Parts: sequence; C-alpha cells; structure tokens
Amino acid sequence: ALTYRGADISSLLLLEDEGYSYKNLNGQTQALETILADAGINSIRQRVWVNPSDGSYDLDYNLELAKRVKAAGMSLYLDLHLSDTWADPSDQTTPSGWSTTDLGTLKWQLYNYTLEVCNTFAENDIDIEIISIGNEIRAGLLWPLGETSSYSNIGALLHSGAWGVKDSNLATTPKIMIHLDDGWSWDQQNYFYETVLATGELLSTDFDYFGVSYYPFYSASATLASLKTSLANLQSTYDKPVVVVETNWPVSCPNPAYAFPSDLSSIPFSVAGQQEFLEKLAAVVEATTDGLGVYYWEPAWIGNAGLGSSCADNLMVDYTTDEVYESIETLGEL
Ligand SMILES: [Ca+2]
Repeated sequence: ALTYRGADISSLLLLEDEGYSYKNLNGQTQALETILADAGINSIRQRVWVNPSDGSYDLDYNLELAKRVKAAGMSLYLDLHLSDTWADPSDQTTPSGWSTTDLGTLKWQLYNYTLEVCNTFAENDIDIEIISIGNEIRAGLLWPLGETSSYSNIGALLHSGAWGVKDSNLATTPKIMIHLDDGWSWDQQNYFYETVLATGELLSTDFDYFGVSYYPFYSASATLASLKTSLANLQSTYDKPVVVVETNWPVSCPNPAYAFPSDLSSIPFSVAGQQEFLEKLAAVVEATTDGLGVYYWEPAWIGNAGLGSSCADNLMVDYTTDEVYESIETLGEL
C-alpha cells in the first residue's frame, strides 16, 4: 500500500453545520472521518486560509477539524494557501493585513504566520505530518512581491515560511512541501524548481516533499504516461519524494469541456470507473522511486459535486443517500 492514502475533506465542518451527515457502506450514519479511517484512509489534507472575513477554513476551523482527524488516528497535511481565499496559478492574493509593498515586512509576516500556525497545533497537542508553503504556486505566491517576475522573492518567501515551521514548538518538524499544479508536465515542474533554486534564496535543505495536482479533465495532455515521466524526473533530479496531493475522477460527466487523456479514455464515468482510475494512478506512484501517495480532493463535498470541473459528479459519496461509495475502500487500500 502507498505511504499515504488520503482525502481532502476541508469542507466537512461546513457541511455538518448545514445539517449534513454520512453513512458507511452498511447504511449506518457515522462521522465521516471514522468512515474513512476504517476504510483505510490514513491521512487528511486541510486547506488553511489566513483571514477570511467569514472564517471559512481559518485556523480555528482547522483546529476543530484536525482534532477529529487525530482522534480517528490519521495523519494531518496542512495546505497553507497563504491567502484569505482560494490560491492557485491565476490568483495568489496576499492576505489582507500582510504587505504588498515591502519584502522585508512580508518575509517576517509569513515566517511569523507558519511559526504561529505550528505553535497553535502544538498547544492543542496535534502533530502535523505535512505542511505545504502555499497551494499550486507555479505562478508564484503572495502577489505582487511573489510574482514570477522575481523568482528571487519567491525563493526568499518560501525560505522564510519553511523556517517558521522549522523554528516552531512542534515536537517533530512536519515534512515541508512545495506544491505545483499540472503534475503531468515535467517542463513546468522542472522550470519552477531549477529557476527558484538557481537564485540561492531557497535552499534544497529548506523543504522535504514535492506535491503536484493531477486532474484528467482540464487537458488531454494529462496522460498517466506524462505524469509517470514527470514524477520520475522530479525525484531523480532533486532527490526528494513525490506526492499527488489532488485528484478526481467523475462518476458522471455528461459533457466534458476537454477530451480526456488517451491512456484514460477507456475508463467509464461511474463508481467502477473511479476505482479503475485510482488503482491505475496508484500504480504510477507506486512504481516511482519514493512515490509516497495520493490524496483525493473533496470526495464528500455534497452540493458541489462537480468540484469546479466541467463534469457533473466527482464525489465519492451518494448525493442523495449521503452514503459513501465503494470507491472509498479502493482509495483506502491503494
Ligand atoms: Ca481546483
């Protein structure tokens, strides 16, 4: 089995609050984290926002969710978006209150932030397995200072965030991760790291893991073959483990905006297809040197079944019965 078989269920507290509840494969209602734990899932990814006006996914939100994750005996992977809202290649908005005019001040705020985040979990007796300094930062982070017009600033910021973690009171230092999107593209992965490391602002010793997103419905170029090559080269070039930190497969996709990759076009859109995809994906990761695992993204987000894609349903739970699909067992046993 893979070192990590995880799921990002960040939305959980928001759904439970809205009255949502789930049922195991026996139709017995039961806390989602315990349903997942028993199925084999051994790690939970949680997105963390800095100062969202409405509190969604902030530090307190994540503390409540992490408490339950620890209880169920699963590890914790904190996905720091380093923004007050969704962070990705098209939007890396610096937290309100943080600097968009002074790198010195910004580096300090980020260092203080990660230090504080880690310290707060330590004060709540919660260990952190993985923590990513940013989410999909291929186009940089904390704009404008961290735009790709300055890979030096990007490197200096990552260095600062990394050390905020290294300097924290967490008994064991969490694995520090850098996460980029389009994991199937070796050229994009390599350019980011080679360019950022070339400045000396970011040290190879500053981080531990490589994280990549891997989706099948945003481009026919996302073949398992390209992913295999990209993951293979990441480990061989930089000598660090790799992790697929985000992925989905539809149980229903009436009309995709994009053609699916060639080595995936035979997989049907159904629970069964979801299982076949996951096993085929796990195969690539397992066969890669230091391929640590796979994290499904938001398998239980009832009410947002499409999860931002052009497909109809990417969930691993039945949006009518609130009952989890058999695919959870497949993910748990990867
Ligand atoms: Ca997304």
